[PDB]
Amino acid sequence: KFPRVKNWEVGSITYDTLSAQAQQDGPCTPRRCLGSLVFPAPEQLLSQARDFINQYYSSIKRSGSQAHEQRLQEVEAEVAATGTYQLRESELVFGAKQAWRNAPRCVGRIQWGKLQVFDARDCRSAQEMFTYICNHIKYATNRGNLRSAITVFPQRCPGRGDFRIWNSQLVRYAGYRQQDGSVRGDPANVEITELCIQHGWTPGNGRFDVLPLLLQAPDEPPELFLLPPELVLEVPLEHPTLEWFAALGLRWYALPAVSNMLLEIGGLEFPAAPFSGWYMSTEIGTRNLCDPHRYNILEDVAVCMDLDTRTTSSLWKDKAAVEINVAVLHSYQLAKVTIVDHHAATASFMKHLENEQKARGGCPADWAWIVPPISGSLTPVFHQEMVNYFLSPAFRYQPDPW
Amino acid sequence: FPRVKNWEVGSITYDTLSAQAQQDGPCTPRRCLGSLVFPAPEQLLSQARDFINQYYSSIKRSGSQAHEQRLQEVEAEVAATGTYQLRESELVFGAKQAWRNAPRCVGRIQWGKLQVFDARDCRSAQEMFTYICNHIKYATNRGNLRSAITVFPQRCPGRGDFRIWNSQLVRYAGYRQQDGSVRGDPANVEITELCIQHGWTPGNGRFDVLPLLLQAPDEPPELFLLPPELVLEVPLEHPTLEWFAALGLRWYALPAVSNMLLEIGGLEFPAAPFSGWYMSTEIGTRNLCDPHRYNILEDVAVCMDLDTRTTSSLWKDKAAVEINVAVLHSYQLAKVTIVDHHAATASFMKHLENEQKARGGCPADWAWIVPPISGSLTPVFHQEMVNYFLSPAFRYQPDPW
Ligand code: HEM
Ligand code: HEM
Ligand SMILES: Cc1cc(N)nc(COC[C@H]2C[C@H](OCc3cc(C)cc(N)n3)CN2)c1
Ligand SMILES: Cc1cc(N)nc(COC[C@H]2C[C@H](OCc3cc(C)cc(N)n3)CN2)c1
Ligand SMILES: C[C@H](O)[C@H](O)[C@H]1CNc2nc(N)[nH]c(=O)c2N1
Ligand SMILES: C[C@H](O)[C@H](O)[C@H]1CNc2nc(N)[nH]c(=O)c2N1
Ligand SMILES: [Gd]
Ligand SMILES: [Gd]
Ligand SMILES: [Zn+2]
Repeated sequence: KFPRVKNWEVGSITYDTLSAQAQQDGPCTPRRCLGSLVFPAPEQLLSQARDFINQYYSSIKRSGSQAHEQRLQEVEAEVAATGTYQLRESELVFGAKQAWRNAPRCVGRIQWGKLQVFDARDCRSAQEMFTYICNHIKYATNRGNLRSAITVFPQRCPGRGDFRIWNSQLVRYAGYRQQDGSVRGDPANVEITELCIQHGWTPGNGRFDVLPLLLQAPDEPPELFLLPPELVLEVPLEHPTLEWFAALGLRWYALPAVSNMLLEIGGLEFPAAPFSGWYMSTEIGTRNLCDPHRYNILEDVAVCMDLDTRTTSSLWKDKAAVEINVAVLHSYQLAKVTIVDHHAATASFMKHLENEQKARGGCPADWAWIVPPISGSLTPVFHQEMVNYFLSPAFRYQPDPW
Repeated sequence: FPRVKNWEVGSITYDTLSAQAQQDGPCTPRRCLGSLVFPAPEQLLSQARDFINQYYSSIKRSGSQAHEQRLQEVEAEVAATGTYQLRESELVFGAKQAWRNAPRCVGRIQWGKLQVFDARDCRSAQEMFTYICNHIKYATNRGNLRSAITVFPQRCPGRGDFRIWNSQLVRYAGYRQQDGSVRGDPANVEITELCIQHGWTPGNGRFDVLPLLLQAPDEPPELFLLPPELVLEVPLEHPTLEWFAALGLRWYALPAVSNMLLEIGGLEFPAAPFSGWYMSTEIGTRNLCDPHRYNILEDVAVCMDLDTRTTSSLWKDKAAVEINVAVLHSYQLAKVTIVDHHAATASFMKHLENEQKARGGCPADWAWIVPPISGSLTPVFHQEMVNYFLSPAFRYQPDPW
């Protein structure tokens, strides 16, 4: 009845029984698989709330207690009287951690139980959002000894617009579109760059200009806030044996902080809830720096390495990409900023899968996202079959607010 | 119709071909199982008609006299015999379509170029061996590899199937050691032991070519030795690392899959071995570096003087790249056809474009199409794909033992 899941390296087999509890539908059908696609009332709120409250009381081993029953009744009553309900602080903490644990595209989930949760549900203005965000960044960065964290802004509520952070991450480099169609800086950020400019930002003209934040309080247009440079820790990139590499003037920032996803807990929705961890080196060295549609540095690095770029069979692309990844790891370690390589990260994810099989009888995982973008089959996750499904609490994509 | 996006270029297509998917896959709206390796006259006539209609459409003769005549011919045969026979032209079309339809094959730009050998008259395992040797000779062509398939008689009621027991025509022996380890290729321990059970005298090397176990209908399989002159191999050397050659690594020229079933118009061919040429990552990354295959990555890293005591030195990645370099260099030096993963994936992108115009889409399995090293350095990583089953097709089937 349950999907049989094999590891091909070791030959071990498990059944994913957790998948039977999937709470929402994905995009696949028996006729065709769409797994590779990036982006494919009171009664329902009450059912989701009860399920969540049940999750919480199981988690602390107090299922069936007087406390468990009291909370179920209180939530049902609150929904009946007000159309919604409020989480207790302990439930919010549990819910944020479960959403991380449930995230099928995250390879760093061995860390799921260690998350600092900042409660910003009393926030009242964009100015105050900025205060909460600056404190999050300071805490999470911790002078380079990075700590995972999430700040939760007020939930969606009838009669009131949402809190939103327009930027996709708290730290993003500007992308300035040029006349020929080319881009100076990060091509991923052309749209948000133009929005900042539309909203009164005086642009720079470098390749690594840190963008301001556009923060939206309910029923207000977004407001522009500049991050203090002392707050945004960055790492200049150099290579331990290719001395010219430093002359490329590349850098990246310490803190990956996703700020445009929706956090869903017990039927409640938090459209502003930025979360941060630390980088896996391939995100920077392979994707951000080597994607043709990002900084696209591969050929210039290969030429400086004096590789033969005239034919593909010399594997110049592969050689240059490996050395760029070496530079990222070396540079972050030199700067004493937490980073994890893809071998260490995937090994820890295998341990997570093992832990979760025992704890819950399975683990939702998106193979295409878990396997790293270089050296895929050299990592244990390549050889591991995975089952992808949606559990709640969850982090979800949402439409851009403009 | 699914909207399909390329993230490198931002281009969008719609796969209208997927709406024609015959067979169901393993996914449901509740959970995706896309990463898993292995998830009556009336029915036969329905598949036969669909196939005949497909063929006549392909040659621009739908509704012609010839089309209606063929449909009547097939109906009469099934009514009389319970089955039917393909014309040779239909067999060729069907085999090419099965390749074209294979979602896991990155080499499909070549689909229209396939030599089809008709061995449907085959009677004995001895004759099966002769056909197989002729296939190997033609396909190998002194290193200038040519894609080919040999089709043995179709499955029929009250008669056993022809089967090739070996998973490929060329396989290296895997010998179980007393401590439980393997000498040679661990992928082939089972078939090696079966060969031994059937009277093969084993060697004790790391690259011993296995004999063939060939099964004629209702007979036990018979052992056949491939003449060594028929099996082209390439010793591996590296262009700049002079010690690499001393490792004594080698691989064979011809990837020839022999355990899959070919399905065409409801007819089933349980023995229909097919061959092309290698993409270098198959040998250099998977066959030589998989921990459950030859597992030589750390040996190479030792020889390269790499720091194997921290993962962050990326010693694994560096050793793997040089092994792939050695494969490409060695095959090119030996004048044996090979394609690197960059060239192959670029040609596949061209194939997707051709198929969008021709058929309105292309079934493709992303996890298999993206190469096992340097995935995102290839264009296919950034291409969304839709996976579904079309017929004619190559299918997995149970081992005959
Ligand atoms: C602690 C170290 C962490 C590491 C090493 C890590 C690693 C990763 C990586 C490599 C990705 C793929 C990102 C991409 O390719 O764009 C990812 C995605 C993701 N991570 Fe983690 N992560 C960490 C912490 C966290 C935390 C603290 C959370 C939430 C509380 C989280 C939730 C997610 C989610 C929801 C995604 C999917 C994002 C998307 O779909 O665009 N991660 N993570
Ligand atoms: C001509 C050059 C060819 C190249 C470069 C090529 C490339 C590949 C590669 C890299 C794979 C993945 C195999 C693996 O990872 O084990 C594959 C699979 C496959 N190929 Fe092709 N191929 C070629 C020719 C052919 C031909 C002639 C046929 C059939 C007529 C074919 C049918 C298939 C099928 C059915 C699979 C899936 C096998 C499976 O599921 O195990 N290929 N091909
Ligand atoms: C928490 C965390 C830790 C860590 N090591 N890495 C991350 C990176 O997450 C970045 C997430 C955000 C984008 O998703 C949204 C998005 C938007 C667009 C326009 C394209 C796209 N592919 N994806 C891509 N990956 C997040
Ligand atoms: C025709 C052809 C051309 C080319 N370049 N490469 C090939 C390689 O096909 C080899 C086939 C044998 C395995 O069959 C699937 C399989 C079988 C088994 C027992 C395990 C596994 N993980 N995967 C994987 N691909 C075939
Ligand atoms: C089309 C394909 O799904 C897309 O390129 C995915 C592939 N896997 C990925 N995996 C991760 N971790 N991050 C990504 O952005 C992507 N992109
Ligand atoms: C579990 C996973 O599906 C399995 O390891 C797949 C991944 N992708 C692959 N891709 C190819 N081309 N060949 C393979 O054998 C595999 N193995
Ligand atoms: Gd140097
Ligand atoms: Gd030495
Ligand atoms: Zn699927």
